[PDB]
Amino acid sequence: XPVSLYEDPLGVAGGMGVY
Amino acid sequence: XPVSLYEDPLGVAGGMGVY
Amino acid sequence: XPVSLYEDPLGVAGGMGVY
Amino acid sequence: DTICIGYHANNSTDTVDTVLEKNVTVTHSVNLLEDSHNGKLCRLKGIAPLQLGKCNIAGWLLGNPECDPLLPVRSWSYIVETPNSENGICYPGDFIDYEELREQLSSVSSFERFEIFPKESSWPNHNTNGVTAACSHEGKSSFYRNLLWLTEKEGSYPKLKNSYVNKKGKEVLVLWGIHHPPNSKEQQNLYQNENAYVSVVTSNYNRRFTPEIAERPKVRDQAGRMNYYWTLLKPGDTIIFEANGNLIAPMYAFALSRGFGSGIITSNASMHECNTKCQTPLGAINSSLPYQNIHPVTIGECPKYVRSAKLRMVTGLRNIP
Amino acid sequence: DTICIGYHANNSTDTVDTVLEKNVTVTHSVNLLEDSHNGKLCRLKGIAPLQLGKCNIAGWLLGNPECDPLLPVRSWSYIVETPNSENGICYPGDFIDYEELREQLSSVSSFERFEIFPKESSWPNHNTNGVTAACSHEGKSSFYRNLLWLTEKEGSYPKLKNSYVNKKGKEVLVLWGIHHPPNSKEQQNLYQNENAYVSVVTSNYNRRFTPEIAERPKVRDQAGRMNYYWTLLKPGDTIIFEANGNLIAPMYAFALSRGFGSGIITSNASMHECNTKCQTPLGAINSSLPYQNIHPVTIGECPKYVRSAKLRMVTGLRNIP
Amino acid sequence: DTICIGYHANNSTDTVDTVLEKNVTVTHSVNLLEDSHNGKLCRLKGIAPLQLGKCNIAGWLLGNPECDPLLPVRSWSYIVETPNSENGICYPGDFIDYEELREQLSSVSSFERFEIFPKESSWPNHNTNGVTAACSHEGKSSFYRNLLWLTEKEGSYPKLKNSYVNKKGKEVLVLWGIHHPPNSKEQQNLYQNENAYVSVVTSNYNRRFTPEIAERPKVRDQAGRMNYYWTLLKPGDTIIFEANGNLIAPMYAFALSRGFGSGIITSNASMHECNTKCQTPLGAINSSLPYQNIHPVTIGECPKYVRSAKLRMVTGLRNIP
Amino acid sequence: GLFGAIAGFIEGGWTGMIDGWYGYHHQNEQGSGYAADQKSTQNAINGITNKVNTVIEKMNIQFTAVGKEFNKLEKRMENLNKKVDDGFLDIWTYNAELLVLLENERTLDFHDSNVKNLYEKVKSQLKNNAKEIGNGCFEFYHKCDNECMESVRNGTYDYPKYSEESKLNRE
Amino acid sequence: GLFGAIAGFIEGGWTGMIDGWYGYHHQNEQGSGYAADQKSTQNAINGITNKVNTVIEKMNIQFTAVGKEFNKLEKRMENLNKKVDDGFLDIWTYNAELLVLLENERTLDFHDSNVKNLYEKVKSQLKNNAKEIGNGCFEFYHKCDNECMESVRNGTYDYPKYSEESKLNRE
Amino acid sequence: GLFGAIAGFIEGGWTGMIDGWYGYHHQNEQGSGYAADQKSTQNAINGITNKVNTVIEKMNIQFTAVGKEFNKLEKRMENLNKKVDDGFLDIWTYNAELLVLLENERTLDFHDSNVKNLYEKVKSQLKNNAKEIGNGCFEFYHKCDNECMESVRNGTYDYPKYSEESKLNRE
Ligand SMILES: *[C@@H]1O[C@H](CO[C@@H]2O[C@@H](C)[C@@H](O)[C@@H](O)[C@@H]2O)[C@@H](O[C@@H]2O[C@H](CO)[C@@H](O)[C@H](O)[C@H]2NC(C)=O)[C@H](O)[C@H]1NC(C)=O
Ligand SMILES: *[C@@H]1O[C@H](CO[C@@H]2O[C@@H](C)[C@@H](O)[C@@H](O)[C@@H]2O)[C@@H](O[C@@H]2O[C@H](CO)[C@@H](O)[C@H](O)[C@H]2NC(C)=O)[C@H](O)[C@H]1NC(C)=O
Ligand SMILES: *[C@@H]1O[C@H](CO[C@@H]2O[C@@H](C)[C@@H](O)[C@@H](O)[C@@H]2O)[C@@H](O[C@@H]2O[C@H](CO)[C@@H](O)[C@H](O)[C@H]2NC(C)=O)[C@H](O)[C@H]1NC(C)=O
Ligand SMILES: *[C@@H]1O[C@H](CO)[C@@H](O)[C@H](O)[C@H]1NC(C)=O
Ligand SMILES: *[C@@H]1O[C@H](CO)[C@@H](O)[C@H](O)[C@H]1NC(C)=O
Ligand SMILES: *[C@@H]1O[C@H](CO)[C@@H](O)[C@H](O)[C@H]1NC(C)=O
Ligand SMILES: *[C@@H]1O[C@H](CO)[C@@H](O)[C@H](O)[C@H]1NC(C)=O
Ligand SMILES: *[C@@H]1O[C@H](CO)[C@@H](O)[C@H](O)[C@H]1NC(C)=O
Ligand SMILES: *[C@@H]1O[C@H](CO)[C@@H](O)[C@H](O)[C@H]1NC(C)=O
Ligand SMILES: *[C@@H]1O[C@H](CO)[C@@H](O)[C@H](O)[C@H]1NC(C)=O
Ligand SMILES: [Ca+2]
Ligand SMILES: [Ca+2]
Ligand SMILES: [Ca+2]
Repeated sequence: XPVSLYEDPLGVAGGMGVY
Repeated sequence: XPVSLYEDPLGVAGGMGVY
Repeated sequence: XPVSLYEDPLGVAGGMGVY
Repeated sequence: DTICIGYHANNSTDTVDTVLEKNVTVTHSVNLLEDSHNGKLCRLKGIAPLQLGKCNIAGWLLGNPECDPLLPVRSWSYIVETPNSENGICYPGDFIDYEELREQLSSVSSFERFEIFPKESSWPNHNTNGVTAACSHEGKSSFYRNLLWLTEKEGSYPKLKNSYVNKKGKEVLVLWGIHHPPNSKEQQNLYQNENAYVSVVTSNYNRRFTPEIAERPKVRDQAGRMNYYWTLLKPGDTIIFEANGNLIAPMYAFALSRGFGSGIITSNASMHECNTKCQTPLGAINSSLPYQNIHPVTIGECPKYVRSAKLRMVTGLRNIP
Repeated sequence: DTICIGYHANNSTDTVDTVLEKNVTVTHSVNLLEDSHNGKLCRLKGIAPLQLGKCNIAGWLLGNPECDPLLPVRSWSYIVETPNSENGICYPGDFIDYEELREQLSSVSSFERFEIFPKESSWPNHNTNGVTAACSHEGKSSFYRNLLWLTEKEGSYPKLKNSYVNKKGKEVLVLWGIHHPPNSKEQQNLYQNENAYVSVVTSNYNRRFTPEIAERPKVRDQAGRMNYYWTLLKPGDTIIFEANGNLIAPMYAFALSRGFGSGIITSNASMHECNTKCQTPLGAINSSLPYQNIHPVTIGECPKYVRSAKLRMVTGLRNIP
Repeated sequence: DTICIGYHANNSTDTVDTVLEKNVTVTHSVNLLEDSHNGKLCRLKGIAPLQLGKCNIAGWLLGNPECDPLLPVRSWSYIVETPNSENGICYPGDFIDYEELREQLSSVSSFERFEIFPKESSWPNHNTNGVTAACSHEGKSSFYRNLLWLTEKEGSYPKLKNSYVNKKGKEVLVLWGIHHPPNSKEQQNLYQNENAYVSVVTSNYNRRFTPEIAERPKVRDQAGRMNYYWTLLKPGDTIIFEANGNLIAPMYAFALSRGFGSGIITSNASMHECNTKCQTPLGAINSSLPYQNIHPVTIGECPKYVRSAKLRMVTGLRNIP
Repeated sequence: GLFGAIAGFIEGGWTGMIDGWYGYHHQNEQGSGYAADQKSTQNAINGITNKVNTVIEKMNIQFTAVGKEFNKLEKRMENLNKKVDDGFLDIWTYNAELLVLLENERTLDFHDSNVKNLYEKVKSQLKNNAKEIGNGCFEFYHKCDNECMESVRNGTYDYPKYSEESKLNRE
Repeated sequence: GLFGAIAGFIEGGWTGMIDGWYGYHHQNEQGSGYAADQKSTQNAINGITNKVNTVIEKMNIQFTAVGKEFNKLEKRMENLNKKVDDGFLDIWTYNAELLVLLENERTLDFHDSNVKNLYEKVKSQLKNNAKEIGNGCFEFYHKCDNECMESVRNGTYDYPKYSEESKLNRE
Repeated sequence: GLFGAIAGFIEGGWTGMIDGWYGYHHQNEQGSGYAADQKSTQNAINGITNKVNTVIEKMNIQFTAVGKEFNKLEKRMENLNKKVDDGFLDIWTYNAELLVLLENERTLDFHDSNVKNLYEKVKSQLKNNAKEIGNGCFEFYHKCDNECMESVRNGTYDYPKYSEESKLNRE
């Protein structure tokens, strides 16, 4: 949801580590 | 001769494996 | 100084091995 | 007890190409090619374009009677012609250096249309009501809105010499015409003088015109011809028209304001109340991608056009679920 | 008991370059650069080219008497000039917009040469047998096969006005000329009118010509000059010639059919009964390779020209016997 | 006892970029982008450039009186105009095909200025003393050094016809002018023929000029105009001037010798006693690097211009002290 | 791939590891499960982000570019204009496509390398306290609890503290 | 090479292995000879075929391109046409030569890595049932007949069936 | 890097090794110190020299190229000349910058590979006469003095000469 494991400003890892 | 070991449609492996 | 350890015609190793 | 080293796999069906292999299915990828437009003509940074509609550049600047709605326009971000922009020169002839004039207008951001030679006071010894059926308006014969067909008055066409001093602080685009009748009887009837001449001079322009009388094939039911000329009057400079016949005089001229980034495009799309930074003849683009395959013709700040159908960069791993 | 892992080696002497190393001998490689041609001019997909031989485009279209073999030609795939293509304009003068006419012919696949103004019937009040020694044929004075030198008849040159309506359903290339004598005695002897003019008009063409009499340096022993003009008549349009002197009238014109992929090249090679998809001025190319270093001028479907002397891609291993 | 494998580290602060990482500090690197020039105009392989100074190409070739120090120059390596090269056409008018003449001069390495029509012996029946205040020299009215203003002598301007045969074995650049007075009275007072004409012919050049009398806005206190023309006379060919008024005759001409690698630049830099293989408008480059970011305009053998601010190749290791 | 890990001696991917590009699977008697290597994944994300940003920034904005008009006697100039437009379009299409292809190859090799190096560092830590079982897995010669697994993941595996126990069980 | 196998720890190539880019040499009591790895050679051939075909397909067909003519007062336009032609020729010559160079380097490294990965696969199969004798060769601590060799080749080597014999021979 | 040596399992470089890109550190009872590998450094210098000279020679030389002039009625031709110049400049700027970036990445990986291969060759020579203590260092199970160290560097390490001594000390 609102929290991401990674800093990915360009969307390079899609929904990986996204919560 | 008439038989080849490999599918090589561009001639990339030359006469290798060709009998 | 006047002697170099390496043949370096373009200077790609800088002052390394230079005496 | 065990420990293993591994890599990610997911449900992605994205495929990329490499040099050794095609259609490698990968976990993550990014599209670098923009292929979506909105299908609309839009404002460019808040400024609406000038839509010529049925008219082209020539009908606009000459004042073709079919283009009266375009007379009060003053500023624009780009110019749009359509596949039906055919109302240009209505009296047949040649527009001299027309393509160069379009290229000049491609860097004009605004102008002031103003009366350079008022109809009622500039030609007291000539008739000013000349019209034609080639440039009809609402059924009746008419004429260009920015020009004036000077004719004989009371059987005489005196030598005329009229001047204008550019006090606008801007370049002034001045357009005029030269009429070539089909026979010498029409020449004498319209201008009385058979060895007529026109002379147009500025500080850096200098041309003389001679009527060429001959019968031409009928175009829009006219055997005569009319050639259209233009020049740029520099600020503070003077233009002088001298004639004893065949002059299609200027009535309105344009004080031009130059800008950057404008242009003329041909488009079948329709104007919406949208804003954009990138306009193509097919529609506006809203994208941060480096490439697009929508159209080579671009206005504003656009991605680079390429012929590619797919530019997909792999960012994740080979996907092996 | 042993097992070893190894790699192939052979008798190959092929060498490639890398960025880190030059002249790496490798087991297998493939050439990407075509350097072989057949040295012949060939048909392009079965259609033979037009060989102008000793003539150039001008001599061919005007009908230079040295180019009579070229008159019945009707279709071609490309046009070949040679370094010896010198027979063009025989009577000295200027071929106006000649390079544009060549660019026009570069997209013409076929045409019909036809009589636009028959000699024995279009000019009853003028003489049509004017010839000159500048356009010799078999030792005798002659003239262009497609044009007609109109001169005074029985001491008078009446005003002529002749027209032609294009019913060919195709563009028609019409060529004419304007004669400028060296002195006014020749002007009067030939055309019996000292203030002569020529007027050529269509629906979208409109020009007038005036003779410029003066003595020029002798070119091919002619102090007079002759300027050559051309226009494209649109389907259904009419061309009108009006004159009272100095007109080199059209006799034959060309109904043109447009095509793609053609062009004009200069070549020293000779025609053979070969068929190709790629023709260069040095010879034909039959190759599926992506690059060639044979010639930058190409007709058909050819590899990309590059200046490289060698483009060899390694496919196998470094060869270490 | 231990042995270790390791790699070099040093005090370098050189940084390079890669595709995966920016500002990588590395032990060794090499710059490929030349950004240093000497700020001077130098000679090109020993041969000094032609410095026009206050004059432009037109003032130089016509012989503007402000450009007298340029009269004896004979050879050069390139041509330098400055932002103040304003002295060109002093009597107002149009230099016809001026840009083409500049392009022609861009491939001239030397010439010989020679008297094609000596003043005291080529025009016995005309006055040759015409000067103007528009072309002032040291306060007094003057005229071009390479042209001659022919005017009536003792109330008559007889028809003149003069010729020159090119015996130089080289192309000869011939320049002339045509004067267009502001009113009929000046035309009569100067040339005493109201229907004047000029004819200039060679074997491949053919032009006729007629005066256009009209009042123009004052340029340099002149209401008349003067158009300037030029041609290249081929070796062995003849040029003929014929006139009965308004001819600004040639007096000096230029026998041109062609060369490779020259050009015309605009630059603010000063000339030094300095030799280079590469000259830009900002200064000379002495470099074996493949790229430069100094100026796109180059003369000689120069590195390739790019917009880059930095092109640094890593040659050593990532530096980790 | 070049480094033989992805689609190599590690034959498949893990759909159960949803929080990272690379990581571990643990199996002790406290249970089993996946552990994403978040720092290696983050450094890979940084590198790939720089790569994509590099492609985007080298392709600077395309400002106004429109067609031009030519009259009927300007066919040569018109054809020169379209030769220019078409040549530039050819070159830019070629550049874009081959840049994408080459960088895709390099990216796949980059991930392959990261997996191989992770495996190698785990092996270097474990030494003879564990056996290689193929398919990228190790089998401990001793008991390794969840904190011991995290020790392996963070690079702080204590080889001496299990050396004796594991050379007992290794026999 | 980058992977240190070709011209590296495997010093030379085998002219006696005429049937494949990569393969094996065996020496047991049943005799000696070469066995080309046909699957790996075919995979490499597919990859290199894709590479060459990519280079060819990215260079689209060059349609009719002929010179133009200009009169004596069109020297600027003539020189502009010349500048355009020469700039495009420069760019395409550069692109062709550089693409070939970089792809040649990549291809050599590709073959190097293939050989290295083959060697590592055999090593992972053999484990301690054989010794590394250098130059890419292994020496079995046991008897390995031709079917044992072939099982090494197709990746089905039976470690437990020779473990006992070889640890007694290894002593 | 791709090969995991530089900034990898060898965490830093050696400021004390000033005579070579790659080399060794020795520590026996005769003393301590660094020894640059001069032949591998020279090979690397040859390769990188070829690379730099390849860039330089592919760029050729830029001969005379000046602006042109156009009159007030030649605005279309003027803008076409500008379009040609700007397009060529765009393409060459892009080519230069991208080539430099790509080759920089390849150069760093080339060096990483060289360090990794040096390490692996020393390991291949030592075998079980020494232990891997991480950080790219080996620890001998025997006495190895300065000429034994040079024997390791020059590729002439005699394994049987210290076999038994080191198996005794390995226990
Ligand atoms: C496909 O999987 C996604 C989960 O995200 C994927 O897996 C990640 C590890 C990473 O690889 C991403 O790039 C992938 O897109 C499913 O979408 C998620 O579903 C959960 C349900 O628990 C939901 O909470 C999330 O919001 C969803 N995430 C997104 C981005 O929408 C999706 O349902 C799967 N699709 C199919 C067809 O199976
Ligand atoms: C930085 O160090 C250099 C020494 O050379 C460095 O190390 C080499 C191994 C190689 O990596 C080079 O590229 C490096 O630049 C110093 O330059 C030398 O300084 C000493 C001082 O004792 C002097 O005697 C030498 O003559 C210098 N070298 C030369 C070729 O003249 C330099 O001083 C150092 N800089 C700083 C700020 O400390
Ligand atoms: C060079 O060797 C070839 C054998 O083929 C070579 O080896 C292959 C493995 C592969 O690497 C090819 O690309 C190489 O060209 C000789 O040619 C063959 O010889 C065999 C002998 O048994 C014969 O049966 C074949 O018909 C031959 N085929 C061809 C295409 O030549 C060739 O004679 C050798 N040349 C010299 C000069 O020694
Ligand atoms: C492979 O990709 C191409 C285009 O890149 C596509 O035409 C084709 O259908 C794909 N093949 C498969 C099996 O998806
Ligand atoms: C582009 O899309 C974003 C996201 O919806 C929006 O905020 C922005 O206004 C859009 N730009 C234009 C020019 O419409
Ligand atoms: C090395 O290659 C170059 C061109 O690649 C060639 O000119 C030269 O002769 C070769 N030298 C040797 C020794 O093969
Ligand atoms: C990183 O590099 C960019 C250009 O490559 C430069 O502008 C910037 O200052 C650098 N930043 C640091 C922290 O070195
Ligand atoms: C392992 O690394 C993590 C990362 O911060 C740290 O919290 C922990 O203390 C380290 N040690 C162990 C034994 O987990
Ligand atoms: C080895 O591989 C071949 C090829 O599939 C197969 O026929 C054979 O059964 C496998 N096993 C052995 C022991 O050879
Ligand atoms: C090691 O190699 C070098 C290389 O020249 C040689 O001089 C030396 O004799 C070799 N042996 C030893 C023990 O150093
Ligand atoms: Ca027009
Ligand atoms: Ca001509
Ligand atoms: Ca001019």
